Parts: sequence; C-alpha cells; structure tokens
Amino acid sequence: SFAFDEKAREQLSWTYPHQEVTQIRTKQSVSEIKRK
Amino acid sequence: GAEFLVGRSGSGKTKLIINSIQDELRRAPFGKPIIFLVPDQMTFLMEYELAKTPDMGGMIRAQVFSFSRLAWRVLQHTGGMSRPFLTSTGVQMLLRKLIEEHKQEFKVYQKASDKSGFTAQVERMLTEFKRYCLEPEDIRRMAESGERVLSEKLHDLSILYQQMEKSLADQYLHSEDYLTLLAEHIPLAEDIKGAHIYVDGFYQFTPQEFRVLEQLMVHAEHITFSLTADKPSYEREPHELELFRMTGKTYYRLHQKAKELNLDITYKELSGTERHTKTPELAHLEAQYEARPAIPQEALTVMQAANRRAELEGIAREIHALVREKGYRYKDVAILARQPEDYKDMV
Amino acid sequence: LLNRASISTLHSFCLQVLKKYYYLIDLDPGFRIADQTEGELIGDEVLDE
Amino acid sequence: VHRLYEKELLTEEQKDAIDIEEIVQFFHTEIGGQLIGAKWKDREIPFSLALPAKEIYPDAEPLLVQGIIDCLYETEDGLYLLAYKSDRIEEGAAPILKKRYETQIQLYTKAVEQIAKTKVKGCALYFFDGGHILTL
Repeated sequence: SFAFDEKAREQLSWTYPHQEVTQIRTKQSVSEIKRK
Repeated sequence: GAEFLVGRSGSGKTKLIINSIQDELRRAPFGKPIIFLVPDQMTFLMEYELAKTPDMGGMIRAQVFSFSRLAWRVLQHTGGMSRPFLTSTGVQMLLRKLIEEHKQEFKVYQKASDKSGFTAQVERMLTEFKRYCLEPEDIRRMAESGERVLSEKLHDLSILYQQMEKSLADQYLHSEDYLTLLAEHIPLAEDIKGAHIYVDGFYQFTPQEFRVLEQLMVHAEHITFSLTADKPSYEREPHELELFRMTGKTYYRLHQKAKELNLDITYKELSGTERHTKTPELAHLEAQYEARPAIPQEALTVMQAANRRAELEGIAREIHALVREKGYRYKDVAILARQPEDYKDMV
Repeated sequence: LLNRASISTLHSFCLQVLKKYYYLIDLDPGFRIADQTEGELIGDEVLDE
Repeated sequence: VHRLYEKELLTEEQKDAIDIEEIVQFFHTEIGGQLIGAKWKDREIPFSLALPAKEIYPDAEPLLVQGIIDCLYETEDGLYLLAYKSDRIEEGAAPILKKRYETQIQLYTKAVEQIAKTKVKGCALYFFDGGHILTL
C-alpha cells in the first residue's frame, strides 16, 4: 500500500480537457472553410 | 486632436483601448474608421481580442494594422503597389553587382568588398539609412564633412547608396520605401479623414515612422498614444540610467511635434495594479523594480536548473501541474527567452 | 558598464578586434571560428592535395 | 481607367489588357441601378468574424474568420450585399455558381448580421463574362 497510488493513477489517466482544439487554427479563410 | 495614455505596465492601458474601441463599435457599426496601430507581433492578438465580444462577435469599423499593412492598404487606394517589390536578398544581389563595378572607387572597403558577408553588412546599413530618413545626398554631406576612417567608409557607402538609388529609380521599390511612400500619400487619402488612430505596444519609433505618425496627427480627427512609463517629462529627455528611457524619450519627442502643430492634447495616468490585484508579489515589482532603496511566497518562484535540458523538463512539469491542479490552460502560459536560439530546438 | 567591460581572455579580445577591423585584412565580417576537428580535417585535405 | 493608370493603381500590362463592355453592362442592370440610387454605400469592407468551434468542427471557443466584402448598399427596402466574380461562363451554369460561392455569401451575411446587428435582405453576384447577375 503506497501513499501515492491514487495520485499516480489519477495523473497517468488524466487527459487535457480542451485537447481537441489545441491543433485547430485560430485564423481561417473563406476559401479554407469552404474547402473544409 | 492628440491624446496621451501613459502608465506603468500592469495597469490596463492595453485593455482600456480595447474596451474603448469595442464600445465605439457598439454605438456605431458603420461609423468613421477606427484604426488600431500596433507592432506586427501584436496584430493577431488584438484581432483576436477585439472579436471576443459576445454581442458583436467581431469588428468591421475597426481595423488592426501594422505600419506595413496600413501602407499596403493606403497605397492600394492611392497608388504605388503596381511597382515591383524587392527582398533583402535581391538588394544584396544588386549591391554585389554594384560593388563589382565600383570597387576601384572605394577608399577603405576595397579589400573587404571581396567577401560576401560585406554585402549583407552594407544591406543592413543602407536599410538603417532609409529607416532614419537619410538620402544619399545626406550621406555625401557626412562624407564631405577616427573621423578620417569614418568619412572614408561613409564615402564608400555613399557610392553604393547613390548607385543603388540610381539603379532602382523609375523601375523598382525598396523594402523600406513603403512607409515613406505612405507618409506622402496620406494627405491625398480620403478614408484617412475623421478616423481614430490608436497606437499601443511600441516602445519607440524610427524617424521614418515618426513622419507617418505626425502625418496622422495632422489629417486624422483623433489619435491616442499608449506609452509604458511613469510620469515622463515633456520638457527634457529621461536620464540614461532610469528605467523608462526609451518610452520616456519618445514621450518627450512626440510633445514637440504636437505643440509645433499646436494641437490640443489630453492626459491619462493609470495608478491601479489591475493585473496584479489577485497576487501580492507581482504588484510590488512594477512600482519599485527601479527603486534603489529596495524595500523587502506563492506566485513568484526563482528556479535553478542543472542545465537547459533539466530547465525545460522542469518547466514542463510546472505547466503540467498548472493545468492539472491549478486549473490553468495552455493559452495562459507564456515562455520568454532573451536568446531563443539556446532553447528552441530543445523546446 | 561592467557588463560591457573589457574583461576577457586574450582570444576573446582578439575576436573583438577581428569583428571590428575585419576590413583591414583579407577577412569576412561574418567569419566563424572552426572546430578543432573541423579545421584539422581541412588541413588534412589540403595536405593530401 | 486612365487616372488609375497614372496613379499607379493599375499596372500598365493590367491597363493594356481590359474589356470595356462589362464595365458598362453592370451599371445598366437592375442591381447596378439600385446601387447608384441608395441611401448609403460602401465597398471593400474588411471584416473579422468570431465563429464557435462547433460550426466548422464536428466535436466540441471562437476561431477567427476574416474576409473582404466587395460592396454594401442600403435603400428604403433594406441592406443589400454585392460581390464581383470574374468566373468563366460563356442558365445551366447558374446552379453550379450558386453553390460555388454559397458558403462564402453565407459567411458575409453572417458577418454583417452578427457584427452590425442589422439584417441583410438579398444578395447579388455579378459576373463580368457576359454581364450576368444571380441573387441569393
């Protein structure tokens, strides 16, 4: 029984809440949007 | 008119301009143009912030511009954009060719003209010459008037400069000719009239930029300058050792230009530590960083790493903890380096 | 001023001189001080030639 | 055209090669006539629009969308949008051209309606190749 078991297993399982928008370009264009 | 928004950083001089522009946009969607003049590294930021208003969700009367972009638009209305553009490398190549046939006329740079790094050095020097309102005639004036060595190298530079301006005449456009062409086309630009123009993010201006600035003082209805300092004097230039010497000197420099045209001016001083209200340590810094009898932990941490690798691997853990426990986001964190080349490839 | 002071090694001072007066001799202003191995490989090559 | 040539707003090669017919043809049209007669007019209006992430991306914060509206004019009826296209044409091409610039026009209308808080009643696109106009 180790004191950091819960902490470590919480952290290794953690995923960033807004990960799906970290790669999304802020500025876009009309031509680019249509292309999407 | 003219306005002066002054105050030490941490005081929402930057947010005040935004909320002002946002409100002027709320009152009138199709009013007279609101021009935001920031450095090229600040354009995207302001474009992203000005559009973050839930009720409007964007801008149309207000445009965020750099000097170059403003020059491009104004010249797209007045004229001059049809003239071919040259890159710094193209200018270097022109200087190479010019050196090859004027090498025997030099007084000092006759042996150094064999090197390829030299043409880059000349390129940078001539660039600075255009950026500070100096035509070949002025360089010749300096040459005619280690003064010996300086006069001789200015003589060589004179030759290269003159021949460059002679070769680019009635055919090409230099990279540093946009702002000069801008300053002399603003008067005959109708869209400029009655438009608010806001300056923020600049620490100083080149004389070439100063020409455009004062021209905007003339032909624009209103203009506000946001400078980061602390009660700067309009009578004398700041001391060399004091903190705000750049912004202070520009603050001084603008006043003579404003009082010369005799335009009514407005004051603005910001006292509040708006940014550092939540945490104690940050506020003290802004006010008494400069202070020599420095008066004497949660937010301010001084870290020592074994190397740059351990430094970055440590900063990674801190950022991770900040978004994991402290509920921060990655968009909140900033990482600054005086010499980015020492960390980039490892970052 | 102490940050700009001339407290260097002799080699560093010589470098400063080179960077300042590159034009007096046949030298490029953007010269690079080569690795010991790099220069020795150049020396080896010109020796063979 | 000559003044734009002397102002260096037009390249000499751009000035030499130009059709003169369609320039006349547009101002003889209905939308052109409504353009000449209007309360207020503006052209080349740069805009930045904030769109929620979901409206472009399937899963799950505004992203910016910028552009330049060719023309806007206001009459006693409402606000009308105008855009010029040099598309190749010369009836059957109209349904294709409608969808080719559909999302674009919708983005322009969304920009005006959201930012200016007004509303756009009808859009119009003019084509130089023939002098055709279609409405959206």
